[PDB]
Amino acid sequence: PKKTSFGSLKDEDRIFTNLYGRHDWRLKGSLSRGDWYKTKEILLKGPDWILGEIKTSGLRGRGGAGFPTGLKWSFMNKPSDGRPKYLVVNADEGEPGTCKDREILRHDPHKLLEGCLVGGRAMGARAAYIYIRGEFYNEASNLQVAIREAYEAGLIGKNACGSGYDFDVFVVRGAGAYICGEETALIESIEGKQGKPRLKPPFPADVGVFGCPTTVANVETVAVSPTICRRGGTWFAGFGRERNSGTKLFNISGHVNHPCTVEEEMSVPLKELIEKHAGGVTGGWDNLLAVIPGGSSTPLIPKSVCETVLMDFDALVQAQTGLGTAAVIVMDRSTDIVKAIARLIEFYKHESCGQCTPCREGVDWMNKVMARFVRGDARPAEIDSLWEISKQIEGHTICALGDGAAWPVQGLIRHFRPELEERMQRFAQQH
Amino acid sequence: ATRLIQRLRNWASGHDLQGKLQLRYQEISKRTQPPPKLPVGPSHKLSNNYYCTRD
Ligand SMILES: Cc1cc2nc3c(=O)[nH]c(=O)nc-3n(C[C@H](O)[C@H](O)[C@H](O)COP(=O)(O)O)c2cc1C
Ligand code: SF4
Repeated sequence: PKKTSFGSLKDEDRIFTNLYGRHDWRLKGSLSRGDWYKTKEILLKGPDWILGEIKTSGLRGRGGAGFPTGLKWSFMNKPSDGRPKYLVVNADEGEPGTCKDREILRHDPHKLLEGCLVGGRAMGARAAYIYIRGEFYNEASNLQVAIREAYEAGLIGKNACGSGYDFDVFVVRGAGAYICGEETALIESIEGKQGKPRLKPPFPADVGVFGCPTTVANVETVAVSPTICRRGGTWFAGFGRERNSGTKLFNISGHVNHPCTVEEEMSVPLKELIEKHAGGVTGGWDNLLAVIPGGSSTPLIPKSVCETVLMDFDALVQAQTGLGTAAVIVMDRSTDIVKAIARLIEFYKHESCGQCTPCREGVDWMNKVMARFVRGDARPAEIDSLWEISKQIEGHTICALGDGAAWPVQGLIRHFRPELEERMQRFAQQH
Repeated sequence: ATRLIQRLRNWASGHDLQGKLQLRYQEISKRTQPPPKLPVGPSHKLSNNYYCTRD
């Protein structure tokens, strides 16, 4: 906690039971969990103290942005302006390294629904819009069923479980739009407009879907929120480092004996969960040289800095790493890395639409440059030029897809430069 | 080009002329020469080339 000791976490500290599907994801199972607890009484017809409960919660963005969600949601204490206000929930779950939002929807829709109700009330929202993947059809039906169970019970619909605050959710789906993983792209998806994100002289808070003001939040934040509004949010604020208050899902993945998702205290050492929840990588931890924090977006972490870093994102920032929804992809040393990062940047090129020029062209270009690198044909100096490209991508691109498009190879330069040159020399020797 | 005539010529000359051939004979230089390749140019480095400095 306050001490260097970490890896500790009580099961009842978890907001999320039935994380793994046991004990009935059905609404009856939510009742066994007593999830509706004081949910009607939370609706005292005035945000503030719940909104302040979240401000005091220490809670920040679970979209990987890490942005203080209490302040983010503070924005819609504003008068409705006569245009109906909505809350849009981000359920894209297209991001790599991220299976976290999948099993929760598969096994615990209800806490999220209560989150739509509480947070939707906090916004004064007319409704509760929720995106779904087109890859996510069957799951959309599961959630539609649980939501129907919420209707029949009257827990939603008109007045919604008493209190008299009208509340209708609206399930929404897309098709192949990974960029709608970006929030404003999804807000654009709602109008039937293509999911190419807006520039923001006005923020989404100022203007939302259909011109009527809206708001957005990641599934994790909005799902934890009702429990923040019930169980003390200060109790949530107690875990981890102060700025890193609360808990985060840890999706250990890739080459390891037991890859898994484990919600956990924000600031456990990164090696610990590998040695614990992950069961350790095959061939032992010693093989590790490259394991990436974040959803295949943030820069790579070498084992030396890896031993020191705590899972909370600030420790990552000192490791020069973003939050990235704290997804974790382990990468064993025996495999080549450059092919992997090239495959990743390829993943960006397939998915970046291409509205503003610098990122479209920047990725379309940097990809081919990576092909030249991986083939080994490339001259050693060329890689440095790629760095220049990165510099022209970052603060210029209208959206952060380009940022994560740029970073991993920046890390591959910064650490694996000698490795790169070593690879090039072998191609040099063929003649 | 006869040698006695060379002697009498250089005689009147006050100078050897054979020592500095006046009419350009065999030596000249070859017309057909192997390709120049040319200097690469100082600023064709790719790592940096911002106009802000070279300007
Ligand atoms: C499932 C999911 C996918 C996302 N994908 C992207 C993305 O590809 N690019 C991006 O810039 N932001 C992405 N975001 C973050 C959004 O830009 C937006 O700021 C975020 O969803 C809101 O975070 P919050 O709810 O924690 O405030 C994603 C967020 C979520 C929840
Ligand atoms: S920047 Fe490139 S990626 Fe981000 S939105 Fe504009 S086009 Fe799509």
